[PDB]
Amino acid sequence: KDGLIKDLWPNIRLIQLSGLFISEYYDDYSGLAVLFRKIYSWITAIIIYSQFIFIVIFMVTKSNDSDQLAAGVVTTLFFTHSMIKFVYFSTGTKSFYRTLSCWNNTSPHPLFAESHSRFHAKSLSRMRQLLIIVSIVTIFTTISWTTITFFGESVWKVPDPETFNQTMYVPVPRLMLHSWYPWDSGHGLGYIVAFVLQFYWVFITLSHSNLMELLFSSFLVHACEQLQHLKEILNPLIELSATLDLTSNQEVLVRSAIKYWVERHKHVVKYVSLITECYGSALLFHMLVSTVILTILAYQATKINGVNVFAFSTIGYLMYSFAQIFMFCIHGNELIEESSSVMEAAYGCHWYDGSEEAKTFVQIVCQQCQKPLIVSGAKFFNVSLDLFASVLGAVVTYFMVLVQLK
Amino acid sequence: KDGLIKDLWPNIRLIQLSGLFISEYYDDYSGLAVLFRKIYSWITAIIIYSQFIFIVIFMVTKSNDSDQLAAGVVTTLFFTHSMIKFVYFSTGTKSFYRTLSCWNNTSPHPLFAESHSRFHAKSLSRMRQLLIIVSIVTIFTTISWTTITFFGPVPRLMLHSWYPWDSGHGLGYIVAFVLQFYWVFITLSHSNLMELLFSSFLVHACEQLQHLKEILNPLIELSATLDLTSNQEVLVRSAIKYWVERHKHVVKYVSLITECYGSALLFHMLVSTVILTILAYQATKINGVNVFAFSTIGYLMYSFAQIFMFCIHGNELIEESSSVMEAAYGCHWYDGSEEAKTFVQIVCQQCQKPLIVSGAKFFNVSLDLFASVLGAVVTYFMVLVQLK
Amino acid sequence: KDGLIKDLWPNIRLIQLSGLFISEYYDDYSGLAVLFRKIYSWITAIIIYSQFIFIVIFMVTKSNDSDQLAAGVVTTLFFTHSMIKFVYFSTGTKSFYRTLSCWNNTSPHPLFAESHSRFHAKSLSRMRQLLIIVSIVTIFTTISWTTITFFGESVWKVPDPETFNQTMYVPVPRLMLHSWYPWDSGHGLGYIVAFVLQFYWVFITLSHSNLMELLFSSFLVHACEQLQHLKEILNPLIELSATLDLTSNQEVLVRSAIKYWVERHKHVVKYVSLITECYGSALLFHMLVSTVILTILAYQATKINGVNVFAFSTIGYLMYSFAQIFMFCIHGNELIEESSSVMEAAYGCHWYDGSEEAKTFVQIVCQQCQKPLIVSGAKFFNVSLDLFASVLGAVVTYFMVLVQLK
Amino acid sequence: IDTINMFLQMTGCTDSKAMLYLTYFEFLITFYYLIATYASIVHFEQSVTIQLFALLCMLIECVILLNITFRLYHKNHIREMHQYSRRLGIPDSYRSVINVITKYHLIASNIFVVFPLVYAISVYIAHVELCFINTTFIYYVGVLKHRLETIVQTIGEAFADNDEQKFKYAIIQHQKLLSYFNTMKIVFSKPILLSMSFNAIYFGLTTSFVIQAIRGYINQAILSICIASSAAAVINITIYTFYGSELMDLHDKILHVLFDNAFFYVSKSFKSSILIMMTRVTIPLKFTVGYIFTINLNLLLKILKMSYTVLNVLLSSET
Ligand SMILES: CCCCCCCCCCCCCCCCCC(=O)OC[C@H](COP(=O)([O-])OCC[N+](C)(C)C)OC(=O)CCCCCCCCCCCCCCCCC
Ligand SMILES: CCCCCCCCCCCCCCCCCC(=O)OC[C@H](COP(=O)([O-])OCC[N+](C)(C)C)OC(=O)CCCCCCCCCCCCCCCCC
Ligand SMILES: CCCCCCCCCCCCCCCCCC(=O)OC[C@H](COP(=O)([O-])OCC[N+](C)(C)C)OC(=O)CCCCCCCCCCCCCCCCC
Ligand SMILES: CCCCCCCCCCCCCCCCCC(=O)OC[C@H](COP(=O)([O-])OCC[N+](C)(C)C)OC(=O)CCCCCCCCCCCCCCCCC
Ligand SMILES: CCCCCCCCCCCCCCCCCC(=O)OC[C@H](COP(=O)([O-])OCC[N+](C)(C)C)OC(=O)CCCCCCCCCCCCCCCCC
Ligand SMILES: CCCCCCCCCCCCCCCCCC(=O)OC[C@H](COP(=O)([O-])OCC[N+](C)(C)C)OC(=O)CCCCCCCCCCCCCCCCC
Repeated sequence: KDGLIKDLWPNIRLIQLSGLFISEYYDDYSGLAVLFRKIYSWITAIIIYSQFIFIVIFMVTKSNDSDQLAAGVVTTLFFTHSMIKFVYFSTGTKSFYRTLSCWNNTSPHPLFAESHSRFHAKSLSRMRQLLIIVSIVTIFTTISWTTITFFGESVWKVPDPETFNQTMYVPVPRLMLHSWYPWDSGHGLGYIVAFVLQFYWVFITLSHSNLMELLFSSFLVHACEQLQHLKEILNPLIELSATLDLTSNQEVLVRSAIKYWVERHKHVVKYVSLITECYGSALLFHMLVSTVILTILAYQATKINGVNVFAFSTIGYLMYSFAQIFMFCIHGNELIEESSSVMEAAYGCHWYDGSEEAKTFVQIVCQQCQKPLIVSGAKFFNVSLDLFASVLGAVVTYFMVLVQLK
Repeated sequence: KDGLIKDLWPNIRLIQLSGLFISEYYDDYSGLAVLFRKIYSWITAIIIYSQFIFIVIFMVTKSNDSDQLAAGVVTTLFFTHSMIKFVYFSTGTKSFYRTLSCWNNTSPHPLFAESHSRFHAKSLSRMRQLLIIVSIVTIFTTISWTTITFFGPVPRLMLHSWYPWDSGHGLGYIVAFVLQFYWVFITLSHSNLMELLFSSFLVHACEQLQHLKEILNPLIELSATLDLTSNQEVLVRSAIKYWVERHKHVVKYVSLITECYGSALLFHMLVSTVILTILAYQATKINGVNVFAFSTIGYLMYSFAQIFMFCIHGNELIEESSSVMEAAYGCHWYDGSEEAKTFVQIVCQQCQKPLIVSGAKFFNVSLDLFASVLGAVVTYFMVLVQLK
Repeated sequence: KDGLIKDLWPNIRLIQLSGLFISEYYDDYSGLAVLFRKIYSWITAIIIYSQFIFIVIFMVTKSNDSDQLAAGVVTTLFFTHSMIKFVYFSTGTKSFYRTLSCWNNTSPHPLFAESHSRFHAKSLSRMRQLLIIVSIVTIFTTISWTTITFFGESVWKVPDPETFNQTMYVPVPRLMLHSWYPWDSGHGLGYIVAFVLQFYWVFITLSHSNLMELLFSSFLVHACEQLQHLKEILNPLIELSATLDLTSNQEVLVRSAIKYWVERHKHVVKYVSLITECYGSALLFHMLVSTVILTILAYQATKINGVNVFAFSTIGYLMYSFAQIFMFCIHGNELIEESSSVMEAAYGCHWYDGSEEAKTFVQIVCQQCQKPLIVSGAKFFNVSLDLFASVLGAVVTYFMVLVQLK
Repeated sequence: IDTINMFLQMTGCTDSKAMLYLTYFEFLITFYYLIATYASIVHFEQSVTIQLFALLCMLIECVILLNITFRLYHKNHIREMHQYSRRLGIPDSYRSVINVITKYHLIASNIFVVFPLVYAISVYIAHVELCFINTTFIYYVGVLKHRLETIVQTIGEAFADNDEQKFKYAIIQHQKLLSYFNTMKIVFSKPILLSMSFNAIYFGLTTSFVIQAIRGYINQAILSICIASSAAAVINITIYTFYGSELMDLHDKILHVLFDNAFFYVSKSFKSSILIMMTRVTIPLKFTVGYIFTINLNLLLKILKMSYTVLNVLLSSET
């Protein structure tokens, strides 16, 4: 494996081991191995979807009060991100393969090979750091979710069958997720099995929902690093065309270098277009779910008081929901900035004392690289920090409106 | 008939057979056939206006409650889209004629004949698919409007209208039934056909520009100086000039589209805003699944679909028209001569201006506008729920 | 008196005869005539400001209910538009003279003289249409104001000195506007002089505002017509440089025509900049007053019941404010779009079938006329239909929120 | 240069050695007040009017602490930018406006000092840096505008002799101006964000304190702070927005002066440079900070609209 596949090998191995519906990038293409892997992935999908169905079942059949309904809907919509992303990667592997195959046989020019290698190393460092951060965040979230179960009283509000409008607090098994099960989960082997299943489900769903965003961020990071390398080599590229005391060798070298620069920029543009094609509906669905998530979370935070399990739950849900958006918003904004600054980088070189070919190349670069490359989310909105700022402002405004009207 | 007329032949046929005022595209021009066509169109218009004034008078003389007044206004505003569209197509027919005749005598270059034919076939396939979708949706909602009235002393008519004669018992009941069926069918068909024509207009330009982008790549490969002569330079000059004419034709066609369907889009959006706001108010009083809830959901779904159907195509045109400079960069301009380089620079400068369809300069028709409408409606609905 | 001064002669004469502080464009420069003009203008200003101060003091000293306070504030803010515009043109005639003197010695090329004459006639027709519409609207508004005060019960809510928290409706003299007057305005000679003074004041203030707005609209109309002429002559301009079967006479002719086009476009750009500098602060103040006026009017519209004097007055106030905003918004938008279309018009020419000079001219024209010409009020906003749409949407949503909460 | 020399001396670009440590000495006096105020509500017992006044005091001293090292961070950048600005002065209008600002801030500071020494220590140190950042920005925008005018004059002179060397000099001047503008953005990105957030939070604090004012809880109380600090925030944000929007019209002068008839008499090497710089200057100088904020009168209007909407919502809820 060479190119972007070798660039993103830890990510590919992680998603392969998670249980997602990925088939290529193997080394044991045999009938028994493919049967085992398909069986494992299907079993994982069945388990995840059955647990999700049980969770949504424990939302209408056992929730009476508006607070309980809000909590159930918050949990269901929180895991709907992973539920959507699982099926998206299940039925959309071709787009990911096409994106990963864009940088297949590209080779740096011998003159700028050192700069390309340096920027490749920088991209590797950024990708590894991002993967480490994602893994740490997911592990910490799972650990906190496991811990917070035992810090509260497992009591559920249930109306009294004897009176008319009186309720008690029935004891419930201490479980991470309030879900219904065909078998009893009060104590014993059923309790242990339910706890293990919920722990595995939470960990795996968070793993999928984080791996998808990690892949998107890694793609954007590689595009940004390629654009930065293109900006960096522009000054020596132009200085090659100086008319200092033009030979045929100099002219052909300048033409070849200009051709290589143009081909690399076209590759970057097509790569960003492939990114938009592959990750448009994912971002659209993520934002559509997160809008309702944030609305209900702001309503829940309106009734917050003191420090307790409910306060910690609302704070954690809000923090995770905002971090998930910010993770790709920052990279979209960074790509927009790095694509827009190419014009300034091109104009800031010593192009005045260059050949007519160099001046024409600079003019065409200034013409095209005028509007920034945008990773539009399903051509609905523009993924940048503007979207995150608007979301934060809307959430804060809604919280203020609720705290004023209450 | 050839060109855009032949491309839009089924839609034009539906328009001329649907009672709308069309005077062209007829091959039976006599001194009397025009008279039967005129009297048929006039009778269609008069029965449509009679039914509209009937429902208006029933709403204004039989509504005592706020909810009943809101429902009557909902029906009136739902049908006023087709009401305005009928008069718009009857009066501003010259703009439609000019837009149709914009592509009337264009001749493709000999070199790009296969590409032009393939993209024309793709445009025709998209147009036919859109026509099928619109017809299916119209038929489905027409049958739904009658399958809902049976699930409710008020007669079980799908429209609560006032009539000079009694509509409770006798042949008057069935005659009102069939008249209301025909009126709903005709109004819905007109409202959907106008949007069908606009969407076909918006898709033809996109297909033409995609063809231009595809033919840009060999355009400079022809001019490549790899091991020009007089014949080669003449061919390159002619091909460049043809490409420039094609781009100018596309720009003029988009401008004609914008001039043709700007005020109608503005009126449609103005009515849609009010009906969407009133529907958002109505959706707060939901009492589970029933006839009222089904009606509200259907009205909301149709109102959103009508705007989205052209919003998505406008956004597609806006997003795609800016890729011509990407194609110009794609073709190896560095292999071209000075004339090719100057042409590429001028084309890039021109293409740094996305083709945008404007609703009478008030707003840009795109998915951005669709999202703005969705956000405003959802915010109003949420605010109403919170206040209630 | 040739050029834009002759173009705007009726408006200039109306401004001169309307009491506004002007000093130029006169044919009676004598030591006595200028003195009499100064006294007339000073008397007009004194009367106007005395009436405005009377309205303000009555609103301050005789407002008890919130409804009465809102009505008084609406009237005072409605007439502060004319106050601000009068005091703005009084102390800012130099910028208006500079703008009016821009097209002083301009002359058209012999090749494009017919197009210049046609577009000059079109501009004259548009300006006369605008002046007629302005005069009709002002006269109709004054007539409606005079008629409405006769169609209701002239009673003012006053508190009861006999009881604690009771009130009655005391008779109040039937005046055009509610105001305080040192003399006895109850009935008779005082009543008639008060009524005639109110009529004159309302008419003259509406004229003062409308003349300035019409002047701005005429400036924008002339700029748009000049840009239209420049767009139109592009076809012969580029056809003149065609190499189809160059002589020295033809070369010098096309060079002279190109120079004329460049000078004309520079003149238009400088004229638009002069308009922006001259009439920006007035637009900013107008918007600052109008947003508050529209907020209070949206609040007052929720109290409309049936059809009566209050409903008609509120509808009239809202219609006048929206018309005042739309009058300059439409022309700003027209100028923006009609300056942005110059690049399209230039590209649509037969620029390929021409000399390298024609190609370079087309390239530079397309490069320059890419940023649309924008008239901005003190850089706070861009005068266009977008501003009017935003104002209308904000007012409508505020009214909807108020009527839903109430 | 009355206060620009002050910039230089407290920043350290000049020979002043003890004055540089005096600047850090100011960072300790405020640090003494900030920690003491933060310990008021923690341990000391006091009424409602104290901690709220202390909160305004600690919020103000938070800005004071978040301005000294906050400005000292970009020492080398400020030094290089001043070195560039040393060649050409600033417009006389900018000189007049900085003189007016520095006269008003000094005079307005003395109003609160003698309004009613133990508490007056932080009163004078607050006002100086309020004028300090409001004068540095105007001075260093004025020098940029003057250099832009010089560039325009050089280009206009170049369109009289078809001088390749003169046009190359003008292009080099434009490149240096662009680099200085990037340096200015780097320097001022952070303080502008601090000022904008300060404006927002004090607008919220004042509007809550103003709606809860007439009830009488604030007799001889925080109202003085909510007036003075709000006025300072308003004036600094207005200055920042106005002089960040003045930079949006700098490139239009070049864009309009490049379109000259002489462009049709040059020797085909001048033309390429003209077209390239026209393409570059088509996009105006945008002052983008925080990846989302464009410092201009449009941003000021957006802030004003947010404040007006908040006030309208609060008034509607109250009544
Ligand atoms: C950008 C984020 C800013 C936040 C605000 C943005 C505007 C709102 C946009 C999302 C729409 C919100 C829908 C209602 C949720 C909020 C309800 C609320 O406030 O009350 C809490 C309510 C109850 O609170 P309440 O307000 O009824 O108060 C009563 C509380 N007691 C009884 C204790 C006094 O919560 C619930 O009832 C639980 C959730 C209900 C089920 C929600 C299912 C969602 C179905 C999605 C359908 C499609 C939606 C598409 C969304 C995308 C559109 C762009
Ligand atoms: C250097 C670069 C990298 C660093 C920067 C980026 C780092 C990553 C940032 C985001 C990390 C988020 C990690 C926690 C996510 C947990 C999500 C979750 O599921 O939580 C719900 C879950 C519980 O959900 P539950 O309640 O539904 O589950 C319990 C179920 N029953 C009821 C049956 C028992 O866990 C929590 O409640 C989280 C506990 C820890 C939360 C700590 C938050 C921070 C401390 C308080 C806030 C202080 C600062 C803010 C001040 C106030 C602002 C408003
Ligand atoms: C590749 C492209 C694929 C997409 C294209 C095809 C799909 C197009 C989708 C839009 C279709 C719009 C037309 C059909 C609707 C008919 C409109 C109409 O007139 O209806 C009123 C009419 C009746 O109007 P009426 O009430 O005036 O008529 C009766 C009048 N009285 C009572 C006086 C006699 O019909 C209906 O009521 C139809 C309702 C059908 C609803 C069926 C589905 C209900 C549940 C939907 C989802 C619920 C919410 C889920 C969450 C939110 C959504 C995700
Ligand atoms: C409803 C709100 C309250 C009532 C309306 C308040 C608006 C302002 C009313 C005062 C009259 C202003 C104009 C009279 C003098 C005009 C002279 C002039 O040339 O001015 C332009 C000049 C600028 O000159 P210039 O260089 O732009 O050129 C002007 C053009 N010529 C040359 C033709 C004149 O000065 C100003 O900018 C005005 C300075 C005085 C401003 C008056 C003080 C009040 C300011 C507004 C207070 C309220 C603000 C609220 C903000 C939002 C808060 C949440
Ligand atoms: C090609 C383009 C063609 C032109 C297109 C554009 C056309 C122009 C668009 C703008 C239209 C503006 C219209 C005039 C606006 C006037 C604004 C104004 O100052 O209004 C406030 C004032 C009145 O508001 P007021 O409250 O200030 O006056 C009350 C005065 N006191 C308190 C002393 C009693 O003007 C009006 O009178 C407006 C009323 C509406 C006008 C309707 C016309 C009929 C008038 C007589 C009504 C008689 C019946 C009343 C009683 C019925 C029986 C009980
Ligand atoms: C809300 C409570 C705020 C309390 C403030 C009291 C002080 C607390 C200390 C932290 C607050 C921020 C201090 C200043 C920033 C310090 C960090 C820094 O320099 O970050 C720079 C960074 C960006 O770095 P940069 O901009 O320096 O870098 C740009 C240079 N390039 C591109 C080359 C990299 O910005 C941020 O981290 C974002 C700041 C978010 C926090 C401030 C938001 C203020 C919003 C106020 C309301 C506005 C309403 C109108 C909005 C209209 C448009 C949406």
